[PDB]
Amino acid sequence: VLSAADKTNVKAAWSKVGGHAGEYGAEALERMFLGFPTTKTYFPHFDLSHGSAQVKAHGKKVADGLTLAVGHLDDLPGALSDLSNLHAHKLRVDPVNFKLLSHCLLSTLAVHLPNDFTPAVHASLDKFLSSVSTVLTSKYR
Amino acid sequence: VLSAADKTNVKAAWSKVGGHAGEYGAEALERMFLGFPTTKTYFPHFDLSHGSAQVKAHGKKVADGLTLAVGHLDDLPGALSDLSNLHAHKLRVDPVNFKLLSHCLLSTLAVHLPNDFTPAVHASLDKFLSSVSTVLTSKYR
Amino acid sequence: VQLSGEEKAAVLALWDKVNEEEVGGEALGRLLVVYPWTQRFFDSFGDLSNPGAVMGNPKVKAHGKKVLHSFGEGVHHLDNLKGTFAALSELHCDKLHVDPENFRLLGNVLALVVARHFGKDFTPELQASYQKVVAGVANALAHKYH
Amino acid sequence: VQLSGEEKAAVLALWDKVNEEEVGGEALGRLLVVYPWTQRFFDSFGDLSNPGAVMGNPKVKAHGKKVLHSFGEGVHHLDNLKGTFAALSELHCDKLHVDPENFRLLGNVLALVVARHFGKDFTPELQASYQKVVAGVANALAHKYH
Ligand code: HEM
Ligand code: HEM
Ligand code: HEM
Ligand code: HEM
Repeated sequence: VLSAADKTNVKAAWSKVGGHAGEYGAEALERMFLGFPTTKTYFPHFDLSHGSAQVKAHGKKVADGLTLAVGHLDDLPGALSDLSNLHAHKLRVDPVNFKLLSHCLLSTLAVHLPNDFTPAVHASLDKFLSSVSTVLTSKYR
Repeated sequence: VLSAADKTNVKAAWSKVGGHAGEYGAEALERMFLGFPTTKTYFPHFDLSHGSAQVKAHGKKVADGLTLAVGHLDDLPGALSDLSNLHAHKLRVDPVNFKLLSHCLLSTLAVHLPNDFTPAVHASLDKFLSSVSTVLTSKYR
Repeated sequence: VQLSGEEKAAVLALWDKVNEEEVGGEALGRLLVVYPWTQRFFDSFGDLSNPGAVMGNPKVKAHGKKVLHSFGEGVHHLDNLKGTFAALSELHCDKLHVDPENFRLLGNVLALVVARHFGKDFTPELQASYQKVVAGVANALAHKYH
Repeated sequence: VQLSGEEKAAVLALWDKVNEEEVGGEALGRLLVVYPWTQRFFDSFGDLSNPGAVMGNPKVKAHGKKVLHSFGEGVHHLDNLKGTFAALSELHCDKLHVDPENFRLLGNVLALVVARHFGKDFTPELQASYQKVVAGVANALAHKYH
């Protein structure tokens, strides 16, 4: 699922990001907006452009979101009970775009972190981002 | 995940199928082969045609597979430990085609069972077929 | 997908006799029961919370019909689809806010409402030709999103 | 996808300077580390079991290169792709047994090896144009499977 080594590889990477979590998370939000047209649809209220403090404000409550996901990584289901009772009841964001955002966070990522985003790491970061994905996704049917 | 009602809706449906499990499962195998060209690729050894006792022989060890999945439905992980240590180590059948087979089993299904394949049922049958999917899929990364 | 002159006579022939009713609303009702996160574009209507009544539902049955009717202009123009659908592709983006994933989702369901209506008349042979059509429609509908 | 005359000058301009080496083998090695079920079409080679050595790996680095070189004929012929790729689409089916899902998987990885090579030079603006290309390639490659 997540090996010690997974829980680990993940920690190096989520502590390089530091106080840049929502700097990155907002520029991952953006590229999804960018790369997939399709997803901008769960966002008709938002000022989508390079400007959008609706996106950075938005893009903060996300990485705020994953910062605290690294920390409560043994019990991911419990840490995310609310923030997935939210994705399911209300937002009802289709479980497909999650993979597009994880790849927009993943890349992100790569760019601000070239040296430390080894590949035993692009693999643990992909496991974490999928699990997060799966938790958020759960309370559906 | 699976409500009492899920574990239930599922039982009516998997006991109508009866001694037709591998009659259906072989004609679900076939339509995947049929509908998706793509999947026939994890099968270059098999005589794919209407004939294939390689497909019915094959199509038996599958429904044999889901018959015993209805039964050990509390503990799906344990029942399927082997038959997913198999999908992961060896076969390494990409977690994508699982959704194409579930929809080829689902439809299947509909056809031999029109009256009893209500929709509170097409929804519990889809939950079961996805969970099965997820178990088989687990032992990957 | 440069389908037999033929599988048309069929993908057409099977279509003729979608008594366009029972059928559209069942695709409709089957979609908001099964993949329940599509009840999202649809509190525009009523009671979608126990399936006896999504089915039991008129606004759905009506919506149901309209989605299927507009699918049929597709079946009968399966050459240059992208064209037929262009305006509703254009409307389902800038007006409607539809997860274009929800299209691929409704074809998969249709090809199942269909599978159920025919039984033994809905083959292998035929399911391959409708899985050929459904995806065709979804991708003409899936178009002019920017 | 009727891309700016422009985003070409770019999707081309960025491409020029894929020192076609370090790069292809990293896409290569990154794919059998991350999505490990692709090590399947590849015990044709050696030691793929600890990533220090998939990377550490020559047959990969070679395979790596050949996949990227043949991607480049794509970039430079991005009009009528389906054509360029037609023979290898034809070869990757009847000869090769490749999960065409594994193509979409290698573009996603590429657009990440690329993202990493450029950093700040690999934008929003530019990632949208490569996510436009990668999928284009995967679908010309994804072709004549029957
Ligand atoms: C890493 C993945 C995910 C995480 C950690 C996550 C987390 C969050 C959080 C923390 C919020 C704010 C909750 C609040 O308002 O109190 C939120 C809101 C929201 N999210 Fe998610 N999310 C994820 C994926 C997705 C995806 C991929 C989309 C869309 C395709 C999406 C769409 C939305 C929307 C529409 C809102 C509403 C915010 C608003 O009113 O503008 N989310 N999410
Ligand atoms: C309901 C879904 C799944 C179940 C219950 C399941 C179950 C099984 C079982 C019981 C076997 C036989 C094990 C034996 O030889 O001792 C098997 C084999 C195999 N399966 Fe799966 N499977 C599932 C999905 C898939 C899918 C969708 C594919 C391909 C896309 C696939 C490809 C294979 C292959 C290639 C074999 C090897 C059999 C042979 O040597 O011919 N499976 N599976
Ligand atoms: C085969 C697929 C689709 C076809 C051909 C189709 C067709 C249509 C048509 C013709 C209309 C009428 C608009 C007008 O008067 O110009 C419509 C409306 C609409 N559609 Fe689609 N549709 C498809 C899929 C979807 C899906 C999957 C969703 C949602 C899951 C959806 C949501 C809507 C909504 C919300 C409306 C407006 C209903 C209202 O006024 O409240 N459609 N569709
Ligand atoms: C951009 C994607 C792809 C391109 C453009 C590409 C291109 C090529 C080319 C040009 C060859 C040489 C064949 C010849 O001599 O005619 C080749 C071989 C081959 N490819 Fe692909 N390829 C792609 C993706 C994939 C993927 C994703 C897989 C597996 C995951 C794969 C597996 C193979 C294998 C196994 C061979 C033969 C290697 C050997 O001789 O052992 N390819 N490819």
